[PDB]
Amino acid sequence: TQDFLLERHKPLTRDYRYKWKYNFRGRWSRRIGKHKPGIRSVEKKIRQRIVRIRKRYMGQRIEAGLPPYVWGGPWPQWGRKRSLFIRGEMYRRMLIYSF
Amino acid sequence: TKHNLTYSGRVRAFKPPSAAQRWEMGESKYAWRLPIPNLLAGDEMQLNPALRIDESTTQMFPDFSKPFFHNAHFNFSWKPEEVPFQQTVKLDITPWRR
Amino acid sequence: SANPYKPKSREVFHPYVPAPEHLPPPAYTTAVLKPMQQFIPKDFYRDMRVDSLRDGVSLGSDFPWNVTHKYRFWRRRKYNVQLDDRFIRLSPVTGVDYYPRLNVFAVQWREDGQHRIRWFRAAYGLTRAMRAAENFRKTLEATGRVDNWRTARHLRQQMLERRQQLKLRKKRFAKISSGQF
Amino acid sequence: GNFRIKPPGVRHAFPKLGTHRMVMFRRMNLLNWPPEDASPLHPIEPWGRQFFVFNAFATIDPADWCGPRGPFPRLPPLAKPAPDAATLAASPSSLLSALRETEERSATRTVMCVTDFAQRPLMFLGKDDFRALRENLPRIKEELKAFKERIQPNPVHAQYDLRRKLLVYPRQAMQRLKTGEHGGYGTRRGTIRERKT
Amino acid sequence: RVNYLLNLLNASRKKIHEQGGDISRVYVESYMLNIQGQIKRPQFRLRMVNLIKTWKFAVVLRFREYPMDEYFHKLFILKHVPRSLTTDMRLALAGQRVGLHAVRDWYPFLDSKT
Amino acid sequence: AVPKGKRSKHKCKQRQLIYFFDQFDGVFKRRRESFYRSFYNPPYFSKQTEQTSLPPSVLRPFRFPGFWPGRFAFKMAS
Amino acid sequence: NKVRTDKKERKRAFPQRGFWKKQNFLQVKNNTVRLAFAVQGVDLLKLKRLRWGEVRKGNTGWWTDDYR
Amino acid sequence: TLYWPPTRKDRSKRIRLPSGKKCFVFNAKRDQDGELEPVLCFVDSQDNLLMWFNEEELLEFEKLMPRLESYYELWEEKASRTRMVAAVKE
Amino acid sequence: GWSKVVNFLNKGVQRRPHRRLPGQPHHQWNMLKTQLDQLVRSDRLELTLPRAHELQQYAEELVHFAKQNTPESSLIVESMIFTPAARRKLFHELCPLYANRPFFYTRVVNQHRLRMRDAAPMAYLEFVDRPGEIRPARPVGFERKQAIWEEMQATRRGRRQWWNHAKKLGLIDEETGDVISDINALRRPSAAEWEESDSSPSPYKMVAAPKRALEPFFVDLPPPTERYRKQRYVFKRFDP
Amino acid sequence: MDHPQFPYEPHELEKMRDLYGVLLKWPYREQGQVASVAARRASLESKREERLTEVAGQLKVTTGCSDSYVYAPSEMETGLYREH
Repeated sequence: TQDFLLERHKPLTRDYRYKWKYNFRGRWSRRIGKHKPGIRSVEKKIRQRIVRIRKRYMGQRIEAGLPPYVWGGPWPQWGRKRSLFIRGEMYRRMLIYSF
Repeated sequence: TKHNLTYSGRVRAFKPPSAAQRWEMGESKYAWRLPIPNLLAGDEMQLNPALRIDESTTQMFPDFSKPFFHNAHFNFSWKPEEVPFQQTVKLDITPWRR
Repeated sequence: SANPYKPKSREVFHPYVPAPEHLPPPAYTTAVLKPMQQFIPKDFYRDMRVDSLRDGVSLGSDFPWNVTHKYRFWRRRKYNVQLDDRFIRLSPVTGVDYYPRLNVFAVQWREDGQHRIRWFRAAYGLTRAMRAAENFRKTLEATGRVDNWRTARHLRQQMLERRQQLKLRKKRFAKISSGQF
Repeated sequence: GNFRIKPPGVRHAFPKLGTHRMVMFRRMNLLNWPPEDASPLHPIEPWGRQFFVFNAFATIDPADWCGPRGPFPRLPPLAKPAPDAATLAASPSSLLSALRETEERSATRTVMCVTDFAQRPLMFLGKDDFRALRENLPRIKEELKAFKERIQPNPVHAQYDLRRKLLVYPRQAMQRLKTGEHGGYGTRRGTIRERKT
Repeated sequence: RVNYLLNLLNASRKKIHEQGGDISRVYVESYMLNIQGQIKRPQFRLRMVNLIKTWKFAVVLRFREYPMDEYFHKLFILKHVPRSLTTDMRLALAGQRVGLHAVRDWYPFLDSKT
Repeated sequence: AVPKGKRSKHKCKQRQLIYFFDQFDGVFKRRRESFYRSFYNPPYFSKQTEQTSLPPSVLRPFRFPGFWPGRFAFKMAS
Repeated sequence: NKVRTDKKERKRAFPQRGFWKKQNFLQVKNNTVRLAFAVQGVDLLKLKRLRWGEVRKGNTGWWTDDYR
Repeated sequence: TLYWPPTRKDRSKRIRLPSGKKCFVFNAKRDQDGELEPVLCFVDSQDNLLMWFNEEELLEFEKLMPRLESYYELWEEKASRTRMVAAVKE
Repeated sequence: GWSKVVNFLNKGVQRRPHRRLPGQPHHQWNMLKTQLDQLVRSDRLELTLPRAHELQQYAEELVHFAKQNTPESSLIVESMIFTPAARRKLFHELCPLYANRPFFYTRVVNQHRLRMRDAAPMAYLEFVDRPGEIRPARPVGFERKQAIWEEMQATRRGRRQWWNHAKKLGLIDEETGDVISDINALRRPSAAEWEESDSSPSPYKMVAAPKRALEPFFVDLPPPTERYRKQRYVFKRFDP
Repeated sequence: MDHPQFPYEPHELEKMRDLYGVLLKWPYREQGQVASVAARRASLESKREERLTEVAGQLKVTTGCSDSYVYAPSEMETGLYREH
């Protein structure tokens, strides 16, 4: 540890050229997204890029004709409403009315 | 170009369901297995729908015991019994209470 | 808002739907289902599978897929997948909520009768902000700054400063309780 | 992707939504590919490389080849020329067909084609190459196993953690929500109101 | 918008060549501008309505074919040589499209120093 | 702030000449020099104008026949 | 509108640096048209790209010229 | 030393197929992220890359191999019959 | 405007080491990386003169670090590049091609013409020593040694002018004091060649061709640059 | 495999931000190396505890030859929904 602190080292990659602290929205800048003025987070950026990669892979399998398999692990819940079951109940009522 | 194009500002073509897709006077999806249709077919027609599968569009059959999409090869609004029991998940709307 | 006009129960309701009161028995009830003597009328299954949904209890082992005919949702149905049960922005810690317009996690509590709220900006990270809010709430609970979660020790400790303030008030209004003025 | 040229009906009978839209927009460039007599394409996991077998067109003898020309040298096919203008005029064929007649080629060279997920060709193998690979298979598995052991995890994963532990890491402020006349004090208070009933 | 002037010049050169003038000794001696008008468009602003103008103009050019004596006195005696001609000479010499005698042949007109 | 009087024709002419010299020495001389230096290379051939343009060429014409000492054309073959 | 009764000419009295080209939407539409033609054996893009007086049968071009 | 062409010790003994093509095993920078992984590589008679197979890809290819032999046989018969047609039609 | 204001406002001003592209720094870095990937894939790009001058340094950095062949340099190149096609092209073609080139793998050529639409000066940025390059690349290594040896033997002026450098290069024979006779004696294996430690009648034998071996059969497919194509620009109609 | 699941754990967010150009080309990694997915898996396993050869799937054959099949009612008027 002391040897490291004594030695001068170099950046691992070139990713420091992003200069993320300058990825900002001004006070009077037009609202692009839901970002408040100041430095913008990168969580949404990373999520969207990963979505693009996953979509590319799945579409590639579709084109190739590989079996229609999916990742089985834990899918997070992104919504609160039980739309599936509420709509199912509505459909049940409509069918009863037709009968 | 035929009906593959709309000749107006319409972007998305709307077409009502076809007569064969309707139920009354529609095509039964299991009639190809019946005696009379096969008697009338002779050697002019083959009624098995497996013969009309487009090789460049359909995917390989998956294992039913593993995660897979319903839209690949079923093409109907019900769950085949050969697919194993599925888990019904009900949202936990008030986690703080427990 | 937690209105007094919302329903008590938060479940999904499936009411019992009665048929018009004067209709005779439906057609499919004329079927004879003895194995030795069978007669299955027209539209037997069509009528009976919809009549079975009437009571609102026997919704079907595959509900709502047994009444969802549109292929828009069947095209999206997956099999043999494991799904979560909790919306990602809900915390199990009481008093933690999310304000989306401000992009903050709020902790709301009561301390000495007053209603107090603190903000935790989520731009630094959703998980970080939510965990900071939960930690703040638990720290308040532990230190006894939440009334309903206080302990006997917290009540005893707070009673000392309560007594000091009450003695100050008594000295403030001494001249009235004595009979002078 | 082997459309049906001049098909029945008035609308495309194949899916055109989602990834299928771009699939068809890609396949419409190469109506002649894959070849008409080609075997069924068989894909493999995980990247969807495909194999199929077909008879290719014979080429001229290289000794007669005039040589390479242009950015993409190629051997001309061995093709029988189309009938001449005089012959076509004397024939009973219509002007449309007469104009549309082309050369005749010989599809007599059996070969296997390996393609990617999009049927783009990658490599062609004859029966002799296929059999040689099949014979050499067992040693290839041993070589794969041996070269697997040379794998070492990337060092950046540990280096990043070390630098995080030992170096200064600034964390700038974000989301400084601005106030109006009334300033901020770190906490908010809810008002008390008595019922007017 | 200089494409208009370029079209006029190209057409004039072609016309003179077709009529038999020596393009090599045709000079632009003078010009004349003649207004034709201006098309006006409304421009709506905070407190007033303005009118923005697009001009309409005509250009008359006077070309003159110098007699051979004047051409000689200009190019050879006064060394007032077209830069297009000098560039063509230099390109020919650089590309070796002419013989070595061309250097002394074109010395009176080649470069500023010569 | 606004002008207190109309600028005269004399001063407008002066401004015309001054702006001419400014634009000349700032833009036009440089552009002409670059244009004449570009002649030492084959003319640019835009691949987006293939449908209507001539085939690519390298030769640049000598445009003053009265100063050409060489041959102008080759005799017809047989 | 086509009858030029609107006030859309008012903005066009002021300069703008540029305008969106809607190339994604336009290319989707163009490729839909191309697919409709191609399912019947027509190379609309090739026809559009042909030079005046140029004849190219099948999917041929400069590369065919090079290798033939 | 360069990553490509792999040096002596960075690759196995090259198999020479009876068409001028060679195949060997080495660790290649995979297309997904460039991380090294052992692949069965393929080159032409002039030592230009054609493609490579991962271990899983190679195992699936081996699984499918016997069927491709039958395809070879059938299409060889088809090519022979086309040759016969050409001979009959001069 | 007025042209002399450029002089007036630049009196006493330094040139920026990096030309700044539009947008924020992350966008600028993404743009530079994307254009570097495209330059690798195409071997040459028609750009504006400033943009070529700006992207040249990143192209040089990419080649320099790709040649080193260490995990650290590999990660640097990975941080610089986006696409698998660019990665494959770089590592399998440019690195062997530049194995003996110490540095300076690219060039910028000023077209000396202004773009029609917006009067933007134009230039090319291209990797050196590739087929179709604007001008021929000079040799490096033993090839350079051979070129200098030939120049020395051509004339006495060449011998005098390369005499001292030839001593360091090893082209001078110490025994006789003259230039060596067999330049082939200085040949040594290069990294671009396949080390031979691994040490015709087939119906499908590959045929020799200048760039890639050719198959002895024909497949009706255009070249990859022509297989898939689309209209370069679909017209957007004016809405009056 | 697994890839990071939004919302990301702060360390994951922070590392991916610092190594955007390297770690986001192929974010797939073996099970257990992604904290976001591992935590969700563990929570689901705990909730489960609190609560308490590969062959292609095929639909069974629906055709026949015997008299029992040939002379059986077509049941087209009956409203059978599970057509197959």
